[PDB]
Amino acid sequence: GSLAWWKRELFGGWTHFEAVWLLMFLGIQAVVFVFNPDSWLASVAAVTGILCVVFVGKGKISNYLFGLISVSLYAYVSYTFKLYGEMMLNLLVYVPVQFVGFAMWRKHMALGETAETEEVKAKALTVRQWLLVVAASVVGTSVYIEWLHHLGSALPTLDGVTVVVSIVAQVLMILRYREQWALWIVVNILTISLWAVAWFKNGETSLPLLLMYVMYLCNSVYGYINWTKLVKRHSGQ
Amino acid sequence: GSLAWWKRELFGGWTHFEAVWLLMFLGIQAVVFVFNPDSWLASVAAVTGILCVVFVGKGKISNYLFGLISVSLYAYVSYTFKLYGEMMLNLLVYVPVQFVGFAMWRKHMALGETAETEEVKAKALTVRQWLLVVAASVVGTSVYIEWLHHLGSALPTLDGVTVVVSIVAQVLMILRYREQWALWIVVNILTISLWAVAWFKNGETSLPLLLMYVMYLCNSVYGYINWTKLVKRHS
Amino acid sequence: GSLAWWKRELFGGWTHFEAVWLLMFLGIQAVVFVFNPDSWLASVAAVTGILCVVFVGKGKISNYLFGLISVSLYAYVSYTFKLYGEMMLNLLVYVPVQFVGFAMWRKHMALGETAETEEVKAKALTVRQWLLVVAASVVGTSVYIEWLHHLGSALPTLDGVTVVVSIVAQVLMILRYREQWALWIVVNILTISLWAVAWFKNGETSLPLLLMYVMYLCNSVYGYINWTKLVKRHS
Ligand SMILES: CCCCCCCCO[C@@H]1O[C@H](CO)[C@@H](O)[C@H](O)[C@H]1O
Ligand SMILES: CCCCCCCCO[C@@H]1O[C@H](CO)[C@@H](O)[C@H](O)[C@H]1O
Ligand SMILES: CCCCCCCCO[C@@H]1O[C@H](CO)[C@@H](O)[C@H](O)[C@H]1O
Ligand SMILES: CCCCCCCCO[C@@H]1O[C@H](CO)[C@@H](O)[C@H](O)[C@H]1O
Ligand SMILES: NC(=O)c1ccc[n+]([C@@H]2O[C@H](CO)[C@@H](O)[C@H]2O)c1
Ligand SMILES: NC(=O)c1ccc[n+]([C@@H]2O[C@H](CO)[C@@H](O)[C@H]2O)c1
Ligand SMILES: NC(=O)c1ccc[n+]([C@@H]2O[C@H](CO)[C@@H](O)[C@H]2O)c1
Repeated sequence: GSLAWWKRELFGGWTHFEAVWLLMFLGIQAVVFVFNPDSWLASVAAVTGILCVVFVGKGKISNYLFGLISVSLYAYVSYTFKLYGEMMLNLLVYVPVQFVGFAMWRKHMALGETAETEEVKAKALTVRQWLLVVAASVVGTSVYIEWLHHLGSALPTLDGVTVVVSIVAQVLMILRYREQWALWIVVNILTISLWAVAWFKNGETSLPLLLMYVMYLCNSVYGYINWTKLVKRHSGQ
Repeated sequence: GSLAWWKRELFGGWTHFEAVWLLMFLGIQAVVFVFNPDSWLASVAAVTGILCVVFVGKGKISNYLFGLISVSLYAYVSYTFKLYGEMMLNLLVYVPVQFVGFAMWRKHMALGETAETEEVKAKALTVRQWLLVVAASVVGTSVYIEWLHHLGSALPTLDGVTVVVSIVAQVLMILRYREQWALWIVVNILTISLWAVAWFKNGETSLPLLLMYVMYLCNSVYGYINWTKLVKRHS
Repeated sequence: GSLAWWKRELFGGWTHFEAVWLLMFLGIQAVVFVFNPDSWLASVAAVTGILCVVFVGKGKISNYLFGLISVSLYAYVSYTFKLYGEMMLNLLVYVPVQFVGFAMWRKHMALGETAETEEVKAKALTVRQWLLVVAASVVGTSVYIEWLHHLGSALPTLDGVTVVVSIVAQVLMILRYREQWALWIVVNILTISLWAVAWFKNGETSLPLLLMYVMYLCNSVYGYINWTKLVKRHS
């Protein structure tokens, strides 16, 4: 709510290193758009979105507002490019979940060593707990094939794979589990390919968002690292 | 062969991390198959094989069975995709090698930290030796070019280079040298490229084996890391 | 300089790791060359240039002559493959800078822990400063869109960004800032997109320079790390 609050969330408790990379990420994004003012949409979709995931990596709650903008726009822009896997995913799943996420995260916040901001309390699945979730996804793959037969189905397999994985990832994330980042690393190497092949069928893609997914991949390694530090801050000792 | 053994070898002394990844790798391989049951053959070549390399990372000697399955199936699958460089690599090189490797590793297994299972004893090349190993690889390339002049060759360079690099890594790996992992990281980047071209000449590549190799690269870093730990543990 | 001094410069104060990845970076380049004596030009461009950037990484000064050879041959070669953003960047901007650079670094050398070689004294920007430098990059982009407008521009958006970013990185290098390597990590990822599209239009690319930029990416990460050590040694 508070501007004083907004000041904390946005500027509070970044390391130098986190600051450098975020600023450079917005820079490359600014510089790509000061070349292509025409696709202003996808460039907004990157800037809000780079901020979304960098904030998740930090465990900041105000990621969700950014996410809400970002996934919506992206949903449109991924349609205008005939990436149908990404379009139904962002619109139907990510857009409601932004609020759902804000709900359940909101309940589980905490200070962090500078106390200049609030970080979510991160949890760690066990191997057993994990082996279930992996199976869950393979089960619900057959369920994502049954569904979506309706209206026929026009999902190439790979456009398809990146979609199960993305839902499972999103689900661990709202649930505050560190293992989400292992999944995010796979959804990011996959979506980069999606926008890279899209540049051949038909011979086209959008640079702000293909570039966005490269910055996503980097950050998703940061996320895994930082979320580990986070899981310890709230554990056995 | 002991059953109690295969229990240790297969499930013993994994970190939460290694576990969390090796499972997520197999899951993604599975989700891929629940989409295209059509070529299980490749999906199996991927599943057996992720395990191969994940097990070499660990210094686990049972890596060799998984490899034997993996490389043979792989040799076939790359043959159906006109990657004739790779199919001959697996067939003439890797398939006999699982055996030679198993031979030499077995004499140099050690306990490892939890005593829950055993690891190969890793060694480190020196800068001198490594320079020599690398020098060999260029000298040895003119030999791989003279050979294969015979029986003809549309040896595209990319396919060709990765075949030389792969042979040298394999030799170091059987010989239990850490530095294989450096070479592995490069053969993985090269081979990701082979399957990335295979879908322009022409239009069709295998997904499980494209994915397999992305995962191979991830793991080849863990490999490097983990073998440095192995070198410390055993001298 | 002396023959005693050149022994220190080229062989002085390498970690076993840096040494292994260096000799191998050169090995893999040599091999792509034993396959295609066809254009050694790109190969010499690759070899010096790997040496250039590993040398920048180590904070060594004779990176500069290597850079000089590298950026020339390359600037030419990036012309013969019709990559015009890259050719103008290397010739007009880099060849001057190799000189400016040697001038400036020369003032700020220091020894470093083994007392073998001379490392440059690394500094770091603050977040405040970093904010300017990035915002500067944004202004200077529309200002480089003015400049280029005269006599037209066959500048794809991609090529255009990678020239902006590459200059800003090179300004940071000459001024001796650790933060250069974040930029380089982006230009190296961008320049592999460039030589990847160059393959498609028109149906052509050079392996030694596509490899070299993959080896650049690896080394640009090592760069960031070692320059962090390097800032710490010098307050
Ligand atoms: C969208 C806003 C995020 C961009 C990066 C902002 C980084 C602010 O950096 C700030 O610098 C100060 C040190 O001088 C520290 O006290 C703060 O903890 C730190 O957050
Ligand atoms: C081919 C075998 C694939 C499965 C490997 C992951 C299985 C988990 O592995 C095991 O989990 C236990 C958790 O209590 C640990 O105590 C064991 O040391 C560990 O090896
Ligand atoms: C991209 C590949 C990542 C490899 C990083 C693994 C760490 C290997 O680095 C190792 O560090 C040791 C001391 O710590 C040294 O004794 C070894 O010479 C060196 O190879
Ligand atoms: C670019 C010219 C050669 C590449 C670097 C060669 C690496 C040599 O590295 C050297 O190896 C010796 C180990 O015996 C050490 O004594 C030296 O301190 C070390 O710097
Ligand atoms: N790196 C990622 O893909 C990532 C990481 C953390 C959270 N998310 C969420 O997914 C969507 C973007 O892909 C957003 O809704 C994020 O909240 C993505
Ligand atoms: N990551 C790799 O590419 C890798 C790692 C370790 C061993 N290998 C060998 O290649 C075959 C597996 O496909 C086997 O022979 C491995 O010994 C490859
Ligand atoms: N890895 C890089 O991109 C890098 C790092 C440090 C310096 N440089 C300079 O760019 C050119 C190399 O192609 C040379 O001028 C380098 O000095 C590049």
